[PDB]
Amino acid sequence: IGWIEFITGPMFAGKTAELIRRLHRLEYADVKYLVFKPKSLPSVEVESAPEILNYIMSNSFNDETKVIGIDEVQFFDDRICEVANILAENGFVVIISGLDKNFKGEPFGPIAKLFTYADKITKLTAICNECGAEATHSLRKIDGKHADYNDDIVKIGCQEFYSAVCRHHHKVPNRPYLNSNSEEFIKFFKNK
Amino acid sequence: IGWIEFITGPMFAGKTAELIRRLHRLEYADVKYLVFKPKIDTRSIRNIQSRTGTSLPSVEVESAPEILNYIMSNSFNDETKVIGIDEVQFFDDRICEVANILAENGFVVIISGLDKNFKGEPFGPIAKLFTYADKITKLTAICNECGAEATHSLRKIDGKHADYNDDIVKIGCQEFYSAVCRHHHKVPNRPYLNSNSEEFIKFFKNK
Amino acid sequence: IGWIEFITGPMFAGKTAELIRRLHRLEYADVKYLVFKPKIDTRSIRNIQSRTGTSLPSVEVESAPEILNYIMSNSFNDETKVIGIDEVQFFDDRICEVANILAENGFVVIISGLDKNFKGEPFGPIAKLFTYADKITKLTAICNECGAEATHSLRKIDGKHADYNDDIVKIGCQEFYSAVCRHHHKVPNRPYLNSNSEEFIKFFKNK
Amino acid sequence: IGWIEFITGPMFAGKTAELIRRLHRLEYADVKYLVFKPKISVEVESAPEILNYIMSNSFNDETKVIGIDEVQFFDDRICEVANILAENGFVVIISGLDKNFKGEPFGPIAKLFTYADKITKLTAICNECGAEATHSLRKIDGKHADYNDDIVKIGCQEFYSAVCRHHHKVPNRPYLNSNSEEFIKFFKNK
Ligand SMILES: Cc1cn([C@H]2C[C@H](O)[C@@H](COP(=O)(O)OP(=O)(O)OP(=O)(O)O)O2)c(=O)[nH]c1=O
Ligand SMILES: Cc1cn([C@H]2C[C@H](O)[C@@H](COP(=O)(O)OP(=O)(O)OP(=O)(O)O)O2)c(=O)[nH]c1=O
Ligand SMILES: Cc1cn([C@H]2C[C@H](O)[C@@H](COP(=O)(O)OP(=O)(O)OP(=O)(O)O)O2)c(=O)[nH]c1=O
Ligand SMILES: Cc1cn([C@H]2C[C@H](O)[C@@H](COP(=O)(O)OP(=O)(O)OP(=O)(O)O)O2)c(=O)[nH]c1=O
Ligand SMILES: [Mg+2]
Ligand SMILES: [Mg+2]
Ligand SMILES: [Zn+2]
Ligand SMILES: [Zn+2]
Ligand SMILES: [Zn+2]
Ligand SMILES: [Zn+2]
Repeated sequence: IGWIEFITGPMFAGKTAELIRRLHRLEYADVKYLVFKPKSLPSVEVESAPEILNYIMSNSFNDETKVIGIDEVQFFDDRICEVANILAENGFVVIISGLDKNFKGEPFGPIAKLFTYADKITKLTAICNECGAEATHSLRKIDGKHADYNDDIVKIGCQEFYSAVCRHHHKVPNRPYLNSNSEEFIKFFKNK
Repeated sequence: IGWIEFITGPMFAGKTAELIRRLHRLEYADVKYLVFKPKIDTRSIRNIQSRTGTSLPSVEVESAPEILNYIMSNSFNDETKVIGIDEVQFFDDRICEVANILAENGFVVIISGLDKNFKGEPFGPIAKLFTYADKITKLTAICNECGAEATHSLRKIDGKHADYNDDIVKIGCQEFYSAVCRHHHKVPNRPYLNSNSEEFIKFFKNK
Repeated sequence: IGWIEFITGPMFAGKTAELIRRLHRLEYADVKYLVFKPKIDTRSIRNIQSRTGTSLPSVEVESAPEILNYIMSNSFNDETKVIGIDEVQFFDDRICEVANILAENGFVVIISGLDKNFKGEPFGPIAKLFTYADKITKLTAICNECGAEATHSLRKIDGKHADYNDDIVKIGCQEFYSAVCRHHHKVPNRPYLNSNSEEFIKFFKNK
Repeated sequence: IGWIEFITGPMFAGKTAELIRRLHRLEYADVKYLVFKPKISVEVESAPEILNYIMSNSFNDETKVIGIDEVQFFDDRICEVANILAENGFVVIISGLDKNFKGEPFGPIAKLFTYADKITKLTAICNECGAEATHSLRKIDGKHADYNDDIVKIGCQEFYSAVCRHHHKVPNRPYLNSNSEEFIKFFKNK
């Protein structure tokens, strides 16, 4: 057997809740699982992706374990993909949870590759703080102002800094354009 | 706008957890909701609960129409956008009309309940709800016997499977019930309403 | 193994295209399938046709049990793993037991059909099928009026909305039928089975 | 409004058929659409030409929906194009392979998953065991094409089949984690 399930979406979408839901199902059938977290739900804390494999090799590991949970994958590096693929190759079901976007609206750490490797994708939505539509993005605010493109990706926090928004209501001051004709197109279309 | 979302599946699937998850989302955007529950026993219950941690307030109601009465009453918050209805299986067919009407009048209605009774047949009014729901989420549990995705609730009294003709309604948890796949759902004395069905099962046991 | 997949939605949603798509997949792995169709729908004769891609042959059958008879007959290829059934809404309740039995005996059964009749009510036996289906795909069309996701089929005779009491079965296409959202589905003389429904609709029209 | 829908999966999964089905729906409501395709529908040499075409006189102003088929052959510039399209009121429906023969992200598609509002990952049927197939497998003379072979190679059943995870095998697959091969050994022990 063996496969990867990916639970994702912006902040305030209930990712962790959904992970917990899926894990709680296993208990009624007495199926053992183990959850990892990068350095509340109960979980082994870990410094880097490879340490997961070492822990499973260690004496701490219960041999009956069928399922491996990984929460907040966005804080790992690319090494997590190979770890998750290998675990799935060797009969483990791996359920993974994390943000798909950083505050810029860009792929958060290694998650982009994870979508490719996941057998099952669940992209959850939050509710837009501005208009109430389905929210796909996390927005960061610093004293009421939309955070700048060049600010730090990693910044731990809650509603003090962050809200969930739709596409339309996600704005990043000073976002660059990689395609020469992009700004031209936006101009062209503001003409109506 | 206005629509119906249906969360369903067997027992031990996390239906209530999923309902709570969707309603919790609304709070971070300050969007108001109201949850209803059919009155099952004598206990007054005022929260639905997910073992995920969260609990949300619920109004108890003795029939589907009372939901509309409550929304017309003074207790109703005008800002309410979303109506949650848990354990719909215990309502009668009147719940469909209620839910449709709510959706027609701009409410988002999120509905949770069992699709099957212990016989593996449509539980109360839920069959029609599938039709009316804009969005269907059929969750699974884990089969107690083989670990496959479970689609069925199985009832056992003193270790023996429930007979087909037992009472549909019987409140309880793992002392009576488990979740199972199709293959591991067996109901002693299951009828066949097709004259050729038994014949076909015979024919196929031959190989 | 064995399971039921249900493809559903209003008219103009691409249900038959999606059924065909799933069966086409099986051919690249050389997995055999067999497709059934009720007789009343005279739009395609002994084949299943999307207004696209291609079409593929199907056996015509008047009632559900005939499906099992055919599988027991000499005409049946023993290699067949998958049974497709299109336009289920025209069968009666016996189709559910047939589909359950097929899944119990190792067949994958892929089923397509309308969830609503023109009244916006459960079409024939489909309501129970939602319960028995392991997997549900409710597809949408595009609303003829507003371009929203369409969930309903609207029937019109000479531009006039069909009355609630008209005949359920009426074969045809865009001459009679369109796809609409909830808000744009209107049926003259729709009854209310709940004593407080019309009261609620009045109360809410007040704002 | 504006959003991205992404249809993906291995070869033989019906991706194009599903794209076509979604496009057909629009015709019954008279909603106009336009489809693009890369130079291996309007044919195009690179992602930005899409935007240029929409700016040109060839473009019908009533167009609400933009279809993009086999995105895997575009470069990363396609993401920015698709995002920009969605920000300016277009519904963009995108179809392509998620994996190259290696079982690794095909061209730009990995970013697309992140940007798509809606993801539909289709499966094919494993040519080997009949399970859900998630991978495209390449064989020449019945041999599993080596990890180091060319990514781009046009063709059909002559070279390619659809397989589940277990039946996807790449000779000489590297391991970027120092403890990987160790772990695979450890578990071979049972
Ligand atoms: C968007 C963003 C979030 N973060 C941080 C802030 C939070 O501490 C953390 C988000 O944790 P999450 O669990 O993803 O946030 P959440 O609890 O609202 O989501 P859920 O309920 O669905 O589980 O990541 C960054 O560091 N940088 C960023 O750009
Ligand atoms: C299957 C079945 C259940 N019941 C009762 C037993 C329980 O009291 C109730 C089931 O409640 P549920 O909330 O569906 O059970 P659950 O908490 O395990 O489900 P979930 O986690 O997915 O939310 O219905 C019957 O009365 N008759 C039946 O045939
Ligand atoms: C709504 C309705 C339809 N019909 C008939 C009209 C058509 O013959 C048939 C609908 O068949 P469908 O195949 O469901 O219509 P369609 O071809 O547009 O479906 P799709 O594109 O999604 O594959 O049902 C009734 O007899 N009574 C009704 O109330
Ligand atoms: C896996 C793989 C495919 N290809 C090529 C071979 C094919 O010509 C093309 C894939 O065919 P497609 O037409 O993109 O997909 P498909 O038609 O087989 O399946 P569907 O019906 O779902 O649309 O891409 C590569 O060039 N490199 C690769 O690594
Ligand atoms: Mg519950
Ligand atoms: Mg059809
Ligand atoms: Zn918004
Ligand atoms: Zn089982
Ligand atoms: Zn409409
Ligand atoms: Zn396989």
